[PDB]
Amino acid sequence: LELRLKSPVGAEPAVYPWPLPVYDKHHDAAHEIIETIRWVCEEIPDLKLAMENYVLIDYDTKSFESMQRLCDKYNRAIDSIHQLWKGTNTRPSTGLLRHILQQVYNHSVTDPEKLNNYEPFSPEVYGETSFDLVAQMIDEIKMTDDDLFVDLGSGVGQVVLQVAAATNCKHHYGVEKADIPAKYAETMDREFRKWMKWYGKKHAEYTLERGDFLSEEWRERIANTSVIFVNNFAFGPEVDHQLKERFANMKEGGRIVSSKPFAPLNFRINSRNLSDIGTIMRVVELSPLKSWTGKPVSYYLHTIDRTILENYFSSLKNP
Ligand SMILES: CCC#CCN(c1ccc2nccc(N)c2c1)c1c(Cl)cccc1Cl
Ligand SMILES: N[C@@H]1CCCN(c2ncnc3[nH]ccc23)C1
Repeated sequence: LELRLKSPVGAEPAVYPWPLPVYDKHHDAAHEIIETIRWVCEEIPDLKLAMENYVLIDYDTKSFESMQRLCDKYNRAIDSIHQLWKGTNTRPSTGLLRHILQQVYNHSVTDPEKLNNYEPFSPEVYGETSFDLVAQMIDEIKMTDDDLFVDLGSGVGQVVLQVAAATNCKHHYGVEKADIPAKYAETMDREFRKWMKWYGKKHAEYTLERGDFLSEEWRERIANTSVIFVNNFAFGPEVDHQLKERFANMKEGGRIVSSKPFAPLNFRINSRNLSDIGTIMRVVELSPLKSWTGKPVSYYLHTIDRTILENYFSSLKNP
């Protein structure tokens, strides 16, 4: 007893067991199946044409026969389109990417209680605000093939997967210290590569790794990173202090995007604060409210700029 969805690009079929997995009180694999079919139809106009109308209206998610009929109608339409194409790698749209990431999470994080994450930043609620704010961040910072992206404390790797599907950075890295999210990130990685191949979608290279970003090995890695992403909301003074010492080795123009600023927004260099991180970085608050109708949220963009410090010394020598 199972349900199969044929890939629109001829990759291995998606196989679901019956009874279908339940994700939460209002979300299950049956809705995921329906939404996957709809996304493929939206993406492939010939498929929308070949498939029968009623199929996506008259369905019973609690009936094996009804769900099998729905999958069969989609599969037959896939076969017709493959026959049509017989007779003579793009990035996912934002909408498709939102669906893919949720689907990857649902097939990977089967026991969300294990994460022990009760914050708004939890992987469990990533789709609510984080996905949209990360999409806004990607459009604002505009990375190229010369960039290296690193998420410090990457959880199950959701930000890394989103950024790798959307940008052309040379490489995307996620580093996570905790055992449970790092173990789940290994499944997220496998499921993401599998689903992206199933849809026929391209993504940049990425690595999700277990590790401590405060280790000796990570000092040079942070120094050589052009874009750092970090959810530093819950960081204590020691981790915060140590991380600022790591940032102090980054190159000019290096960027840090975070949930809390590492330096005051109104930093004013003087003789008493020459040791503060504010002397070598610009800091701006980015708010989608400044066609956003979501939560009134913000993130912080830091840009390594040692001319702040240089101008202070040249101003002393040039009164
Ligand atoms: C950890 C997963 C994530 C994310 C997106 N994100 C933010 C920032 C503030 C928020 N406030 C409230 C609720 C949220 N979901 C918020 C998400 C973020 C960005 Cl864009 C840049 C740098 C750091 C962060 Cl953490
Ligand atoms: N889940 C973890 C909570 C704390 C932040 N975090 C980290 N990940 C990887 N290296 C780290 N060194 C210090 C903190 C840290 C992720």
